[PDB]
Amino acid sequence: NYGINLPITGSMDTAYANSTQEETFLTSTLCLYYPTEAATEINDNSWKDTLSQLFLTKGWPTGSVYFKEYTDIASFSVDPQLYCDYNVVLMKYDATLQLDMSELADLILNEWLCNPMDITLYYYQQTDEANKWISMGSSCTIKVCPLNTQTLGIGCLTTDTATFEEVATAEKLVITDVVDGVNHKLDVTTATCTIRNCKKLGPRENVAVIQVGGSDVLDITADPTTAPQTERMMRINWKKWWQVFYTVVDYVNQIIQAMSKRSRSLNSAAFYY
Amino acid sequence: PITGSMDTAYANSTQEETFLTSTLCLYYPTEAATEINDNSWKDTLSQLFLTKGWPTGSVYFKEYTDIASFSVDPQLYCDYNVVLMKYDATLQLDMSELADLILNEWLCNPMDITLYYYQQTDEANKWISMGSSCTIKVCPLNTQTLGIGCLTTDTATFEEVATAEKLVITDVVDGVNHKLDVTTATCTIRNCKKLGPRENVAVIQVGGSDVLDITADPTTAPQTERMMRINWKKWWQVFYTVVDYVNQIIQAMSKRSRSLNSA
Amino acid sequence: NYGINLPITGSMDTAYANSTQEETFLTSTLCLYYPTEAATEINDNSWKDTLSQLFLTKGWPTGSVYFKEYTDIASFSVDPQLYCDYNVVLMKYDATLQLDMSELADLILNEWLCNPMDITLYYYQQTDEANKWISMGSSCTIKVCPLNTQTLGIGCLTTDTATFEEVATAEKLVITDVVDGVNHKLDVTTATCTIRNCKKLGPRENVAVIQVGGSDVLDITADPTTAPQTERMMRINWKKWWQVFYTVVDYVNQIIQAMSKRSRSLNSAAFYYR
Amino acid sequence: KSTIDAAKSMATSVMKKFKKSGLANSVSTLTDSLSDAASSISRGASIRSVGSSASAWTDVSTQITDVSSSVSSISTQTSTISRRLRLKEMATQTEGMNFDDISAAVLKTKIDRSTQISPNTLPDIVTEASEKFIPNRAYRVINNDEVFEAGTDGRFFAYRVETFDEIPFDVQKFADLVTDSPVISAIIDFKTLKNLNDNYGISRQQAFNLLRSDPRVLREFINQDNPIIRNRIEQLIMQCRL
Amino acid sequence: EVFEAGTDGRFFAYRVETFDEIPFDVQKFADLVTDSPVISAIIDFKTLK
Amino acid sequence: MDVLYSLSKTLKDARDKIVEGTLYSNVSDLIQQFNQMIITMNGNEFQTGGIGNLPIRNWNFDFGLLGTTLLNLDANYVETARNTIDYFVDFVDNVCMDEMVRESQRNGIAPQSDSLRKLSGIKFKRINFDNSSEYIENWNLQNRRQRTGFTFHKPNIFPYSASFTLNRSQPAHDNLMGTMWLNAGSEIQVAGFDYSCAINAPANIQQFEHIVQLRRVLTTATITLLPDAERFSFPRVINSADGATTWYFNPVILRPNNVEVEFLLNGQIINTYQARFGTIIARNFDTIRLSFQLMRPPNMTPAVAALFPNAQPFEHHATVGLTLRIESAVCESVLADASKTMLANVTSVRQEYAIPVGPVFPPGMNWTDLITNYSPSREDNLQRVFTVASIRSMLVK
Amino acid sequence: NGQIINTYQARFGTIIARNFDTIRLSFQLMRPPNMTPAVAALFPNAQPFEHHATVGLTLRIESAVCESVLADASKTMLANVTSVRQEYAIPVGPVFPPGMNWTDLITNYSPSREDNLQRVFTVASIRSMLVK
Amino acid sequence: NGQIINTYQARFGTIIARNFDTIRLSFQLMRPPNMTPAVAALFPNAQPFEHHATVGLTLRIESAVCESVLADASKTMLANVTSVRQEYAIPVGPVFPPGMNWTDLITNYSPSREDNLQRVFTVASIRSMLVK
Ligand SMILES: [Zn+2]
Repeated sequence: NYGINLPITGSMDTAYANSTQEETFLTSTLCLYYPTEAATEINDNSWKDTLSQLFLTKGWPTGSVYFKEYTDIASFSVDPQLYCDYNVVLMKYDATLQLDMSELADLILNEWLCNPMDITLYYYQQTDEANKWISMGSSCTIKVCPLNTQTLGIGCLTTDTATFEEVATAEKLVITDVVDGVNHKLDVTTATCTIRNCKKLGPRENVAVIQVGGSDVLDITADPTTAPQTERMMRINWKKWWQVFYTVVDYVNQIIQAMSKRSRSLNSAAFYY
Repeated sequence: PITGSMDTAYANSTQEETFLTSTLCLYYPTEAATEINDNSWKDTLSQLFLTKGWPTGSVYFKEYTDIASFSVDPQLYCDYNVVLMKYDATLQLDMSELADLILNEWLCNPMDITLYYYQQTDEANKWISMGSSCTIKVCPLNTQTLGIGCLTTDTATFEEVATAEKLVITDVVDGVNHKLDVTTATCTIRNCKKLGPRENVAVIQVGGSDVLDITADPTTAPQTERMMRINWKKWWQVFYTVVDYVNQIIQAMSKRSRSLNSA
Repeated sequence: NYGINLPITGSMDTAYANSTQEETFLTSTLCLYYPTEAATEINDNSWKDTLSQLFLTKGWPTGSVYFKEYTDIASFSVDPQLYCDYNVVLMKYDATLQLDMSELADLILNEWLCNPMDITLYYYQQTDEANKWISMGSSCTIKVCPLNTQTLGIGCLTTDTATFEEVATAEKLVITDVVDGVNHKLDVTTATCTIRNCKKLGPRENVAVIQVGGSDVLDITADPTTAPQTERMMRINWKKWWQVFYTVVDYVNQIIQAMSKRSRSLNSAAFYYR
Repeated sequence: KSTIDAAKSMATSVMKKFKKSGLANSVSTLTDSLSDAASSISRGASIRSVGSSASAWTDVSTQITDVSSSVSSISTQTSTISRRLRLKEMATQTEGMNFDDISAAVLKTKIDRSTQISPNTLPDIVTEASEKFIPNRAYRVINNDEVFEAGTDGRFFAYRVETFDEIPFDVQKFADLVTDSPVISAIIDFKTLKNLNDNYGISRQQAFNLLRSDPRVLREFINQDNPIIRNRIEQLIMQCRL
Repeated sequence: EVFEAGTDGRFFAYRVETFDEIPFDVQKFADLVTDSPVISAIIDFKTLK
Repeated sequence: MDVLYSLSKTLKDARDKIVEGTLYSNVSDLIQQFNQMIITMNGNEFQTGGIGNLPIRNWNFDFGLLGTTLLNLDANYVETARNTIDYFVDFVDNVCMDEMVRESQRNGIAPQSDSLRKLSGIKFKRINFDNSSEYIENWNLQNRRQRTGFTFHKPNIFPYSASFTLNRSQPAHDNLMGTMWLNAGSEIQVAGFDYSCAINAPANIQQFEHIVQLRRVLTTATITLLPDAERFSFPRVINSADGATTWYFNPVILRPNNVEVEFLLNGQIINTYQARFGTIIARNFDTIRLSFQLMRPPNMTPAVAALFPNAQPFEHHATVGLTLRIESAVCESVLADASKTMLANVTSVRQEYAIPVGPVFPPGMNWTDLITNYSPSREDNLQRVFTVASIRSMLVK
Repeated sequence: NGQIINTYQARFGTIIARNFDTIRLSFQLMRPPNMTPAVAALFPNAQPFEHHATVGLTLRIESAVCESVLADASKTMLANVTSVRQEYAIPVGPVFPPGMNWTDLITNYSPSREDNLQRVFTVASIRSMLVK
Repeated sequence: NGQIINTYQARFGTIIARNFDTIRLSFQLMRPPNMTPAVAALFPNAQPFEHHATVGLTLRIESAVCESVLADASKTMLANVTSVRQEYAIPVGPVFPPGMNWTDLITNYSPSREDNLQRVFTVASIRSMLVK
């Protein structure tokens, strides 16, 4: 870049450089994320291969596509380092894991900026509807204690964590939200967890969480007031896994077109500061 | 084409031609009627239907006992068909495949799985198979009539995409030939092109938090007027509502133009 | 307007804007990478602290400077998770590890773009003087087999890896280069290694590999024709480690000025990437 | 590239596709419709001859007239008389840049500027290009300074080889003068022409060429001037979209 | 105006009637060559004049 | 040239004041003028046409005078007169048209045609008379180098321009901020849009501005200024700036906040109006600057609040706009407007006779092209050509 | 009379039509070949079609000359004639439509209506020289 | 006015431009297809790029005619006017930029500045016939 300042021209030359799918077929990569159960049901040693030849049909050169195996929504949630240009992740609603799923969607579907937090030495504060605490790891257990303007507890003793308020009991991915503009002494189990202070924003012009199962709704809003429904949030009717993949292939471009590359220069988008 | 001149001359009414000239067919599950437990429920509701304006011999009551059998047999009998569906969470899709069939206008041809390996053409060419027990295994062919991840010779290498269903709308990667292996003994598989929708059914859904997908793709989600939902209490209540709002439900449908050669 | 569409017009207003170092002192972080031996020779429990107070002199607020300990060039060359805004890495001249060092420099000093490779299912090929295969891990052992336009070996049988050509025997960081425009069946020891397909892009407006000892080199060109010497490639004369650090501190700004803003990370981006 | 006896048996396959498509049969029809005209006997599934007398081209179309409803007389024949008049005739004898020669240009172009063209695809795609290139288009026949323009699908006019002019157009005068004389693949037609003649100023000399669809004189403008002309042309490219 | 691209060497410009050497133009040449009919000058200037 | 003028007012005031009946005394002053002409002409010979599809015609003169005798006028008197007029009419027509086609770079002001060049001759000047026709009136005053001026209804000062400028955009075009407009003729419509509804903007207000530079100064302008740009109040799918894709515009309209219109002349504010809608006067300006803002509503009912979330997706795009129309104005340079037929007359004569494109005017006398590059040469030629069209319309419409 | 006198291709702004009895406007809707997600979402491959693609044109004749009298936006002739007839309760006659209705008049602008209109417009103009 | 009046392709030396309000210079840098070692060494396949390939043009208008007065390299008009104003400490007025600054004047050469400049230049020329 170096350039944003100094506006573009709005003249309606009206020409539209035809296509766009013919540049993405040549230059981009497609990464498919699925759960173990998905592949196990397929039971072939060459399914990744067969689908790949089928992918040439839709226009993706041999070395282009891929296949990454998450075995659970919890593991996939923490060490997600989206590998390719375009990532389409397959999630088959599991009804008890809904929020696990919501927290994972909220992370992939969106653009995140994070800094590290030292729960040990400092007493901090969430700023706007976009400042959230995203923690993830083996077993994430977060207890909180709100401070009045004196560094004193409110319903707690900053001295004994037995008076803290538990807001997460051993999760694999957690986006914690506290009353904005209030300091809190935090007590995470840093041994198995890592908690970082993130500011939200830009969405993701990649993922395309495709949901298998139920009667699926997701609520990225930590609030109650809003409900956002984006194009990068699709849903498929479950029959068999082979069918799911056939559809994903038969409609790759349609799915890719709902995302759009150009937004992917980081390994993992846990933006570090 | 019609001339486009606008000068308002409202017909007034619409519902008074449909009361006189059309038939209404109500489809429900057995459990629905069993819970009602009366030998005259069909009759009582019929007199109640005169209120909403449907002459005695007008309304018919068809009993499907399951979503799977009904899905096979939707030889829709009347002008207007409003089908009552019960939220069974394990059967969801079965339900989806059945909705996809009634709510839409279909064109099919027969397929000979034995002699000719086929391919779907567009987002509208699907393979709708249905019967006792439908089990479909598929094998994609490269441009040589050779398998891709399979041997066109041993079906033990095929890819199973349906294990004993009563109604199945199969979708494969468009523009690829496939040797098909259906269990034609108990199943029938036909090649259908989709399209026109149905200006009749009105699938009324009982229970849940009913949102469900009816597209094969992931990109689209269509919500039509002929797709209504009612809050479950008791079955008698469901029917009372269906009667108390017959016209509203009928108005959300309205008589077909398909010049359908099957009739 | 974000769309990484560009225009700018250079009228010579000639407003030579002043300082530059007084924005970096306030807003940026400095991360010093050294080897264990470096710290061991210092033998103080408060060396990190003493140097930090000394860093206030050069203008870096207390919580500003961080001290990361790599214990070897091979491990350091691994995940490369450069933590701070400005990274200046101290490399002690080990003559047997030269290429290990070269491969590590090539990674920090430059801007890399990578994708994952599946050695199992797809035989690959590099495209230009900028498409390289960077693999790294516990023990990286890469054997290669060039394919003619038929998917057949050339001096090898795509079936028995005993006929492959070994191009790396158990390294911790490896940037492999093959004849451009030729497919190759690859045989890495994925158990302990990870191999990824990278395209070299921009350079790094951060590191500043400071080399201790020798007379020196470390060439990051894979070819024979070019030799690039950048500002982010400095050298110091070894005496004692305490002296090295004193100098690094006494000339922090000079060293920082030879780097600056890590352009690929700058907020102001978009279509270019972060 | 590539072509392991591909483009070869493929330049042959490209063939083995042609003789099995639009352009094919059609041309194979006109041919008969003549033989069968003179020779055997006119399959009289109703037949007219808007013009002096029977002659496949004019009449066989003058009659038939299948699959085009909702307007005026003339247009329908003109149209159906266009269908063969056009395409069919071209694969035979005419002057100046002939539509297709604008088409071929499109092909030999992209089929080079592409990247997705393996041998298997060479066939068909080429063929298909013919059947679906320049969906419509019209023609003209000059004779005594009278531009008769069969605006295929819709339209039709006439002109003075000098001043140009909306002069009576007649299914008749048309009939013959079409049947057996040289035609022209009107590159630029009226619309573009009249608009061109005014806000501009077409020497009698030029004009007389701009009709025969002369290469030069046309190339000039588009190459030199750049007004209108550069749309009537371009638009055509955009039309051979297939 | 006979414009004669004497390949290898030479190039002359006439006035189709009473022949006459006269300024030859890489320009006027340019186009008039590009898209018009050419002629395989059997006999050229030398022999002609 | 002025000569030419007379020739007509002569004929008009002739084909008008001369009829079966009236008293001599009402035309005495006229009759004279007339004869005077015939004389000066007779003997001379002319030539018109020769260009493009324009016929070449030669004319000679040898006519009798007029009976200055009679008291009243008898039918017979007229007919013997009308016969002589008709030759002059059919003449002038051909004269006008012939000089209404030729253009010239160097001296695009003076006469061109062999027909007129001969008229500017001294020996004909013996014919000038009654120059009250607004156009000639100004033709003279310009020769003497003085302050001219014409009158126009819905003038045509703005070359057609329909475009947009994205001040904040991104590939997905899901959170844009900028302006879109249509400048054409005497009207300007401009809208400022902010997909985020100024959620992160200072004071929750987004500033917009639209500047239009006239090619000629307009004085005495009566202008209608109204809030909202109806043209940009509906859903649109638009091409991206680079033409590579299309974006979606789904406007919801709010009142423009802090509206300020400035009519500037050479960078100086001559007139300024703050939020004044309706009829305003701009007395002398070469530039119009419209500044307006979108202010996020500080208080919102639920239905409104629902349109403007704190986070994307932004599905309802806040838009504010203005509409400005110049009903009438005066310009020192000739211009096309919504009432005068001059441009149409000149353009029509050239089109009818297949006149070739010349060195001065754009192909087809295209107004947008003409006003966009309204050079001194184009203006001098346009004025000459417009003045001739006006002389012609006194007799031939 | 069926002949193209003026033709303009995609030219917006001010254009001149020098002599015509018919206007023909031809235009197309071309599905956008490239669409951002927001746009793509409006145009699915299958019904229901909820956003209806629309293209249009606006044409206004600012000024023109006609060999026949007509009503326009500046002259008071039609209004004068219509007003005098209305004020004096003049009965509907055999030539003009009830109320001198313009649409009806111009729709069936017969020679008789035109001759009467011209006579009547010319008188209105004579009257307006003295009485307005 | 947007039209090419004169065009020259790679012609260096003396050329004539007979009437123009705009000059457009287009030129390219073409990477040498064949390079001796010394040249090849300046242009590596990868950064750092230490020798920066540059191509350029120089254009000088020796003489020309203008319908408006202008300053040039021979006439003393501008200098005379500027000098008289400076010597007599004439206050900045409403038309001319401070100090009769040429760049400012020609950048915004309004009709008023031109009419005043011409009047003022003509007077300077009348004066120089007697007083230099
Ligand atoms: Zn008006």
